[PDB]
Amino acid sequence: MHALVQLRGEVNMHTDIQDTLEMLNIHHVNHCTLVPETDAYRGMVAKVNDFVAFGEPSQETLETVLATRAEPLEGDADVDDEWVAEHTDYDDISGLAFALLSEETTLREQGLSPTLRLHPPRGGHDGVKHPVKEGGQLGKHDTEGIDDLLEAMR
Amino acid sequence: ATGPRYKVPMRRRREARTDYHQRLRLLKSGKPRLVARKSNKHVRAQLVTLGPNGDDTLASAHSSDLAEYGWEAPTGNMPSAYLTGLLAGLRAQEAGVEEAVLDIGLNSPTPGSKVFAIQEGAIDAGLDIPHNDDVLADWQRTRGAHIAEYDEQLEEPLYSGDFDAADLPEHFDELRETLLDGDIEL
Amino acid sequence: PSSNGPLEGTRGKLKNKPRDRGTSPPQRAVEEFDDGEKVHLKIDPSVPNGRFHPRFDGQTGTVEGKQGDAYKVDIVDGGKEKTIIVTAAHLRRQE
Amino acid sequence: KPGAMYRNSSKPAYTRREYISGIPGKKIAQFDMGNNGAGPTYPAQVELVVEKPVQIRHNALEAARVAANRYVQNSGAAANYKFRIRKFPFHVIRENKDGMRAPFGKPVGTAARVHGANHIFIAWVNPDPNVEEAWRRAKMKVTPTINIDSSPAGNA
Amino acid sequence: FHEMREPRIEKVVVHMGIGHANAEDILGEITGQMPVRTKAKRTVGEFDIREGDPIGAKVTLRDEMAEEFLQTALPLAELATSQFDDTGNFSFGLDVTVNLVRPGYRVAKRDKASRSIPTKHRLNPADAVAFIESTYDVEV
RNA sequence: UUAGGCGGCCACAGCGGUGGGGUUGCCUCCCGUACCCAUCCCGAACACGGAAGAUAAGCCCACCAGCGUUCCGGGGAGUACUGGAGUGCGCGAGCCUCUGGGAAACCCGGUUCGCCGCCACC
RNA sequence: AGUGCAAGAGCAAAAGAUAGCUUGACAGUGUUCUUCCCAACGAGGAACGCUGACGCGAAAGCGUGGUCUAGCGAACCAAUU
RNA sequence: CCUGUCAAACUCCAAACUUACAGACGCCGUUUGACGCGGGGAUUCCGGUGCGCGGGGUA
Ligand SMILES: [Cl-]
Ligand SMILES: [Cl-]
Ligand SMILES: [Mg+2]
Ligand SMILES: [Mg+2]
Ligand SMILES: [Mg+2]
Ligand SMILES: [Mg+2]
Ligand SMILES: [Mg+2]
Ligand SMILES: [Mg+2]
Ligand SMILES: [Mg+2]
Ligand SMILES: [Mg+2]
Ligand SMILES: [Mg+2]
Ligand code: NA
Ligand code: NA
Ligand code: NA
Ligand code: NA
Ligand code: NA
Ligand code: NA
Repeated sequence: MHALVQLRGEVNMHTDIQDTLEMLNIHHVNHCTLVPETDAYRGMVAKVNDFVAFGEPSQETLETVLATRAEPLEGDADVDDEWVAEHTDYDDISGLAFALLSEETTLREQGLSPTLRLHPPRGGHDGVKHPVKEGGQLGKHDTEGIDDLLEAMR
Repeated sequence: ATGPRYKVPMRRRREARTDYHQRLRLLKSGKPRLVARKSNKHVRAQLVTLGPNGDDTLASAHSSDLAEYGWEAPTGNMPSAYLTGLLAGLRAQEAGVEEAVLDIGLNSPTPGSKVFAIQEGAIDAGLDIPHNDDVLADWQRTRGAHIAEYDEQLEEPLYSGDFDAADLPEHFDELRETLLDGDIEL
Repeated sequence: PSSNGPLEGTRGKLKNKPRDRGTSPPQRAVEEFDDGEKVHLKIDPSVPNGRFHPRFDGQTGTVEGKQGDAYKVDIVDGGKEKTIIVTAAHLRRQE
Repeated sequence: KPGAMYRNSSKPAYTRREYISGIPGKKIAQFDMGNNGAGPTYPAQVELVVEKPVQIRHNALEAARVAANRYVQNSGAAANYKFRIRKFPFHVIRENKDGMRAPFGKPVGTAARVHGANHIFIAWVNPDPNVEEAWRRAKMKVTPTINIDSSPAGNA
Repeated sequence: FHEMREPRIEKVVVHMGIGHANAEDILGEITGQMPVRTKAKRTVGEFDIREGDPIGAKVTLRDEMAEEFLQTALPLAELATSQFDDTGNFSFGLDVTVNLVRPGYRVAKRDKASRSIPTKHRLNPADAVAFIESTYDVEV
């Protein structure tokens, strides 16, 4: 399970690429989704590779973000442990996070919006003109790599 | 053989055994084929159907297993052919086969030929086959009359020991007669 | 194109590789299909008749009745529904 | 006319003589020079390596070749060495000599397409590299920058 | 092994390659059976432009008709060697050709399952000279 | 399948070459032209009638890789080329990096001297 | 190689050659594709059927002209069945 | 035998890629009726630029 974060806008990006991000529930810059590592999902993120940031986040990080940026399928309601417990199969955020990571369920299955609309990265990100291996913020990241980004946009 | 571009004919064309252009016209009818084949000493008659991995033979008759019914004469002649035809025709019927077309392979459509004899026999057995009566032998030759008369010009037995000296087109009737009722494997 | 006949630019798709050259096996020209089957359309360079317009080589349609020995296969050209008159010789079972 | 007009490999390959007529004959005199009776049985083997893919008109091939071999007469008219220009001008070139109307030009020449890093010239010498000099003069008359490379020769 | 390996005469073709005939008659008597026309191919300067056109005849003799003929033909010939085929044949003379081969030749002449004869089972020039020479005459 | 008939795939089956096999049975060569039939001339062939002889052909069986073919290892080669991205480089031609794909020739070593189906059959 | 003619393509117990026989280059009416990719548009073209009448072949079958893709033409008026 | 080179109208080979159909996941539609069908009204048929691939042209 990888965390997907659109870092580049729609203007000028191929339509078949945009449609893919839209198929992955991301319709704005900085919006983030959690995607299982399957052949079918793998092909999709590869096509989206140049306009996004992805990787496998740590239990903790996912937890911080879930708590800070998760939302109900509809409404303002904060998704805190109580919410998770009184609305999901799990007892608390950590419970959910673990399940997500182990790809046992998904944000929809648990009545949650498939998108974690994050905040602009605090301190700024490494650039949308180069990939990670180059000092950029594009492409696959380290678990420690993705964690910093996700955390900075907490 | 020569190079990558060389064209090797189909195996059954190399072996000079199957005429594929005729085969295709044959398969067009969508009916079973009445395979009429010969050998220096024998005559075979098969009813073939089309199959996923090749042809399927649903009924056959060989001039050799003819004696099995009381044949005591040679097996590479006209009377032999007819009978083998009738025998396979009958086994065919038993197999639920009702119609077929005459495949005479690489043989020639010569009038009164054994292949047409085989065709006449299969027909009489009850099989429905598209044919042409006046391309067939005149019954007597089918019986083996041409050979009995040939032995009339005797001086020396036409048959080395075998059976009879003056041969028997009658032995032919006795057998056809036999085949037209009861008996095993029919 | 410089011309607009049906064989325009069909040099490749209507030619056999040197080794598949010459009359084709009769097994496949007699194959029987049932209404509803999915069949791949490909012209046999070696088989003259029963052909369909070269543009449809590659299509995978649905057998829906026949006309004579030839089959009537429904396809969809871009967004248009069409019916193609083709013989077994130029059809293959999908899967 | 200037090399500027034909030195790039931007056009389609045009070489089918069965569809092209009136192609000018090549100005390249020979491809094999020196002792062509003998086979490459020499200690040293230097080569002239083009450093960028380019088109070289038979014009420049001949001037480059002549300037090199004509110089290799620092060894003598029947000296002990063998020189080879391995490329041949296959690429037919036109010129549009009406303005841009019906502009497909008319064959005016031929050039050889050389890819960066191929060797256009190969000489064979005994420890007597006057050839290295025959090439400083050769790449002097061909568009690209070039690399004078020595192969069998650890006799430095 | 032998018996089925020993040579034999298969057809003797006697043909008169004229250039436009009355000659059939003599071929008829010299052999004993009707001659066959010899059409020609290609249009040529020897006022021989006609494609289908009688320009000679031939006669293929088999069995006795062939021996009974060679029993006078051969005597009228001297030659031998070099003038022999690589398959053990030879032509001398009005032409008279003699095709020689061993017992299982039909295998290559029939319709069904036909097959080319193996080089080993072929007849060599030498094995040919022997056979004929051993039948009323001398080689070279 | 101790030798057969009809096939499917249509060279992995082609080309060439070696050894073995028929005492009654099968295929052949083979023997033979009164008949059906036959050669623009020939029972060569085609067709018909038949066993005195043979295992030399064919055919069946076992095997050989020199040529051709099929597939595989290792090398060539993650090379050539390429879908996506770049305020990376270069006067430019063009190149480079990240991401997803990925060859051909050729060399060396294996593989391949057909596989399979139906019927009939000491 | 040949297959009438461009070019590309098809074809070997043939689609080529030879022989013989025959007029299916037949009347009628359609289905489909093409013309016009997608996507509407006429004449024309092709493939594939059926009804009828025929040719050849033992027969399956083949023949809706020539192996395939060029060789074509509206209304009005005339002449013709 | 050896040795030196090529192809838009060459091919013993052969991608990336484009593409028909089917299944899966995704996304979407069944009060926002998708897919599709019928009808009304148009505008439009001077385009341009970057990037990739081009063809012509010294440019
Ligand atoms: Cl037979
Ligand atoms: Cl069509
Ligand atoms: Mg909401
Ligand atoms: Mg700030
Ligand atoms: Mg920045
Ligand atoms: Mg092309
Ligand atoms: Mg033997
Ligand atoms: Mg036609
Ligand atoms: Mg008018
Ligand atoms: Mg008129
Ligand atoms: Mg394309
Ligand atoms: Na074929
Ligand atoms: Na002008
Ligand atoms: Na220079
Ligand atoms: Na004549
Ligand atoms: Na043998
Ligand atoms: Na029309």
